[PDB]
Amino acid sequence: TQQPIVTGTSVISMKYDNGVIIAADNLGSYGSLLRFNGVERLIPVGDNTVVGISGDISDMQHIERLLKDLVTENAYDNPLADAEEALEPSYIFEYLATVMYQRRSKMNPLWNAIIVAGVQSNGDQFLRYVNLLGVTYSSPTLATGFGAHMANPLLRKVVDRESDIPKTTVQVAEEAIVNAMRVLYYRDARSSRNFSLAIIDKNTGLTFKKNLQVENMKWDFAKDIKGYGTQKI
Amino acid sequence: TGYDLSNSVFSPDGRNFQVEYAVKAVENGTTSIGIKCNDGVVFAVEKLITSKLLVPQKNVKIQVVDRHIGCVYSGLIPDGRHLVNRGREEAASFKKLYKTPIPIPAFADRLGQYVQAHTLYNSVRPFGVSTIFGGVDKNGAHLYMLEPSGSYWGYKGAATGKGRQSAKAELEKLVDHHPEGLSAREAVKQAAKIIYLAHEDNKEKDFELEISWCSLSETNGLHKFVKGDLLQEAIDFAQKEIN
Repeated sequence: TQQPIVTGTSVISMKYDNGVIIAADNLGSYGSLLRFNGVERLIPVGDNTVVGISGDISDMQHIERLLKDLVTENAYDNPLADAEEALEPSYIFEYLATVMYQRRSKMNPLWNAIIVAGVQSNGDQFLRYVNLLGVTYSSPTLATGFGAHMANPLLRKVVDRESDIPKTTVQVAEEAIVNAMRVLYYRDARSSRNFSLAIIDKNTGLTFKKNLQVENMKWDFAKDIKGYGTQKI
Repeated sequence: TGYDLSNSVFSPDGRNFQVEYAVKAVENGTTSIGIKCNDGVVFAVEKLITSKLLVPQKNVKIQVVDRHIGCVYSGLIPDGRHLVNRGREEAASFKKLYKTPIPIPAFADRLGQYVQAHTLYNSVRPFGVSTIFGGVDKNGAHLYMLEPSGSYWGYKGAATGKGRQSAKAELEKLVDHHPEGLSAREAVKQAAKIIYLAHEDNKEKDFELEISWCSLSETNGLHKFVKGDLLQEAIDFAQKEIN
């Protein structure tokens, strides 16, 4: 048993016709203090998987090292390490899910919520969640923390069920993700303007975008808001 | 007499005969070599084709440690694998604690101390392999060769197994004729030639060539196997030199 100290907020994601998108802001909060402004919380594993992590950053850095070590170990005595015996999203997820549930069962959890996004060998989209309790689930959209409450409603308007996935292009899906990140910046007190976004496509591969900013913000109506009821000026 | 029946017993000479007997297992094995080049190292090995039923390119002998170290050995193949497994644990604990990947001299001593420990007790057997290994670290390229006693040194070129004398002669010519140094691509070609020349000692059965390399320019300081066109180019160069 511990308490989280340095923390990361929402990770958001969705499936589209040919792949998956995942995103997370670049902040490490220390309670209410917005302490660290250059923290990468999307961690790629090979050219087919991105693991997005929220919660305790010290535990995130531990998980990052586990994944880095997993790639090293998979390469050992493996002539097909960059081909048929490369690490899959499903393998990386199940490993993390095993570790998470083992750690909760020893009453010493890794204080995180994790989304593994990727594309499998056969071109199938992979998107699955796991947290500090070892709870797992999959859905056409997935989000952690505040993102569950605010991003999912927006992303579900694009992909409400499985049959909507082939109808959704990469442009429409990315647009929905970028808008969701703006909404979180308006409304989450432990978020930042700067974020990272990753697209894993079955055709075009892994595209990792750094140093993105929330833009096209509406604050102009603020000038017209005065007082809390009766004040006229 | 009886001094050679038990490991870790000194003979009246001051020798450990069980270690010297392990060297005979090494001398019985196939030929393997190492060549230090300008910005890296090249490893090569002779694989005897016992039968047509062996699948080509499948029974891989050279092994990677971490992502930057290559290991090859001659002698009892399982003993070599056991040593590499330990090497991988040593490299992992070094990287876990200190962050940086294990330096090659540091890694050499980790294997050296472990092999040496298997000459300290009668309850264990010495290693029946000599292991040629190395790679690229922060201080540049390093090649090492490690014996059943735990003895190791740094090398410009290294060779062990049944064809070692033939190989050692060829390596000595390269050191004399290239004092300014040898390139990585040159070292691959020369490694192929040396294994082909060293095959005259195991000339009954035909063989399969296997090469690997770490080079700062050619592989970004990572261990990779030589495959496809670059392997065939090295085989053709080797076939031309014997004829």
